[PDB]
Amino acid sequence: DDLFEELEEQLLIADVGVETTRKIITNLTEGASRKQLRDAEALYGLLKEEMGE
Repeated sequence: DDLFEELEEQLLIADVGVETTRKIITNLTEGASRKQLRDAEALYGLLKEEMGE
């Protein structure tokens, strides 16, 4: 079946493309959050120091 074969190759292509997109965007989203956490922790440390006076 040339038709079933072509379908399957197309669906393989989509699957790779979609999983790649998910993986990259997930990593980048996590990356972003970890930067936010780091910045917040730096600001907290600085504020706490400052308040010690």
